Amino acid sequence: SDQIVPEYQED
Amino acid sequence: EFQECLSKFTRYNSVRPLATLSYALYNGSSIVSSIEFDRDCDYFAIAGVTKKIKVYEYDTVIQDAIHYPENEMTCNSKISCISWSSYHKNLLASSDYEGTVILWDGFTGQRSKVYQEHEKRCWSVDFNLMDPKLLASGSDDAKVKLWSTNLDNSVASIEAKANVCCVKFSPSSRYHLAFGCADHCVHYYDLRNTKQPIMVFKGHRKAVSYAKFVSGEEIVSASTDSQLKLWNVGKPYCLRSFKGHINEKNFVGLASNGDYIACGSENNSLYLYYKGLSKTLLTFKFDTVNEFVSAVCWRALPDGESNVLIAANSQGTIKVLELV
Repeated sequence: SDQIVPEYQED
Repeated sequence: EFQECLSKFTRYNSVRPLATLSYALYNGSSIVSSIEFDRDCDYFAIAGVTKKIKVYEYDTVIQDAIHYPENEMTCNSKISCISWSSYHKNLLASSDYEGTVILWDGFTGQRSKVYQEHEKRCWSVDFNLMDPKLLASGSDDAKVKLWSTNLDNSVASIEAKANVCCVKFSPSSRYHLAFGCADHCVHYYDLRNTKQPIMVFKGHRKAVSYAKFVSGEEIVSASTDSQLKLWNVGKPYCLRSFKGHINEKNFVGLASNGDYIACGSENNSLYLYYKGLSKTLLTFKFDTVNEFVSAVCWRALPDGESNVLIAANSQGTIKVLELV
């Protein structure tokens, strides 16, 4: 859907 | 100062709904992304996924039951944020998923500026509270762009390390800005030098979805780890963590007025905290007919009692609430 907060790995 | 903490924590014990509106349509998504009051708090604007900015007059809404917007503006794409100007009563900005930053006359619906430089989805915009010409936007392109209402192109840009999810100007300086990044941190900049941040606040484990100024000395951030965090401008690590709500995925909204913080939750409820105590002050449960509160805002009436705010859930249900 929408209003989805992003996300960072970080590898 | 303990007694004052007590008297402030027990100031409110109940909530009273004053109105109920619907942002919607064909049973489609009607999530409300942003709710903001104009300078005089005479009108409030609502923006979300239906690609429509709906403006309402506050006094007309809290009377009778049938609520038609004073002015409705159809947009090209889904909207993520809005912000009224503190200098011009009719000036109202908007950011959408195209990365566009549109300046509106919230009444006439006219477009005086259409900023198209962001290359991906734009999450947040905000007007400078001490400079009438300036505003700012942040996008998924790892960029925070500065706009002047008297110019077509951006005047400056800060390059972040990951996605920018929220931006905000300080209410105590025309040169201080803060933004929450996907790198789980809150960055604090003096726009005179952008090389070069002033502070980088670490503590969150997920992306900082929201970040508001409690004052000129304290910031509150919301991240998708079921955590609110209170920071001092001088201390690189948080002063206090607020838990009790469920925010692991969505932009559930964050709003601050003086000494009180309110944020949405994924149990279809709004949570209210006092900024000097970690435990929940009170909770309001939305009715229902996966639903999450999506936007909240204080009716910060200058020289008065900020006893009323507005919240809106993912079902499109919007409610004005007075703290009793």
